[PDB]
Amino acid sequence: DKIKVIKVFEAFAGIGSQFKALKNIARSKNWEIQHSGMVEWFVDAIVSYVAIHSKNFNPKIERLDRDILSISNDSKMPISEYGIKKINNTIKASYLNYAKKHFNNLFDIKKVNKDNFPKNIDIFTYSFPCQDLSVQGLQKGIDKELNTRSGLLWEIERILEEIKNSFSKEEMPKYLLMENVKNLLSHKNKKNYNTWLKQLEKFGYKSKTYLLNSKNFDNCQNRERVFCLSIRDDYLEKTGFKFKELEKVKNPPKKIKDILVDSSNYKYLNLNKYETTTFRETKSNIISRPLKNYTTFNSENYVYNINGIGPTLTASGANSRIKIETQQGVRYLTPLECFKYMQFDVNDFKKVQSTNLISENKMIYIAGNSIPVKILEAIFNTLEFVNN
DNA sequence: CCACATGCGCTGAA
DNA sequence: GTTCAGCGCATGTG
Ligand SMILES: Nc1ncnc2c1ncn2[C@@H]1O[C@H](CSCC[C@H](N)C(=O)O)[C@@H](O)[C@H]1O
Repeated sequence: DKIKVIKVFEAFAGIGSQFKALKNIARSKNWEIQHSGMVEWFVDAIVSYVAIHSKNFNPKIERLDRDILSISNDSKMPISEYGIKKINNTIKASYLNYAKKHFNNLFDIKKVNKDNFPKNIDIFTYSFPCQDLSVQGLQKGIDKELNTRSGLLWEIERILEEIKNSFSKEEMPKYLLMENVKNLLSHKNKKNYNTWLKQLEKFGYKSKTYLLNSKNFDNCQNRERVFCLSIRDDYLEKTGFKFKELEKVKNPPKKIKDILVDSSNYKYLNLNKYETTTFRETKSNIISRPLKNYTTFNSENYVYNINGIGPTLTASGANSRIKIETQQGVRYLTPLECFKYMQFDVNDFKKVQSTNLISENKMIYIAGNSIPVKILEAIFNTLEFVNN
């Protein structure tokens, strides 16, 4: 029939917001979504990716595949030979083995080359690390010389350069999608970002940059992210694809209240010691009030009203600990609620929870690293493919 | 200079 | 090596 098979390759895959968004819109597009491959080295993300996206996977105690050597328990550092031994002969090893075998996980982007990068990819995503780009962090940036984690962007450059020479034009990925944080468009980062856009044109791609807020895509979260959607020059001509004006999109509001889960056994914060003020609403529809003498870290010092939207969920720190005011008291958004906040489903969260391998704080960590799924649904909805 | 808005962060002690 | 409570300022707009 006219079912189009869509082969997706996810670099820096995390828990697969990209794959989730494609499977969500697939039926409406008459698409069949297929794993071409992925690159993710973070043990908790990989386990969780498998939990969320597997069909009929049955975990068991297994030896770790002998070439699974570049993986990380914290997402920043490679695991030692000893840490690898500790994963060997466990249920967790089976998740890592399954990711390799069934999802074609290549684990470490540095280990990706023209000899293992799949041909004929329809959608190639690269949500590269934001650490050195985020305004919340130290802003070391992405200068090539510095070899930073956000600088792993230049590994994507390497890969494209390599495959350009060995692949036919038609074997090159059809669509590319970058995601990163808003500070990528800062004055200090523009030089590097512009250098990247010029390389993409060098590689035969036509691109558009979008700065999109999750709050405009049916979410109760202020989260501004930069996307660079690219289309291969010739495929643009063959399809007649045109870039949509996604920055003009505004959907109906959603409030924090709309995703909250009722419980009788929540832990409430004792804030009796701290002076406070009326709630105040900013232009963005964040309704918040400060806690005085709480900490010296600004972003930690706010309680949010559930009748507005909330702040960007971060993996760690202040914005991973989102305090909301409810009738029963002030509490943090829970891991379930953080999954819902990134527009994953309750069933997605239950699958990760049921693995019994991911702590509550690690579940928030991987949610905070992710992308709100309906932003991606909106972007992927604009894509065109040539009829079979 | 100011007031305001906002953050897929970092790390050392236990 | 883990883990997370305690910790600040960058990058804006007006
Ligand atoms: N050398 C490397 N190889 C593969 N993955 C890497 C890497 N360095 C960092 N990463 C991963 O890149 C990710 C950036 S966050 C991306 C999250 C993803 N878009 C999602 O849906 O959740 C992190 O999960 C981090 O573990």
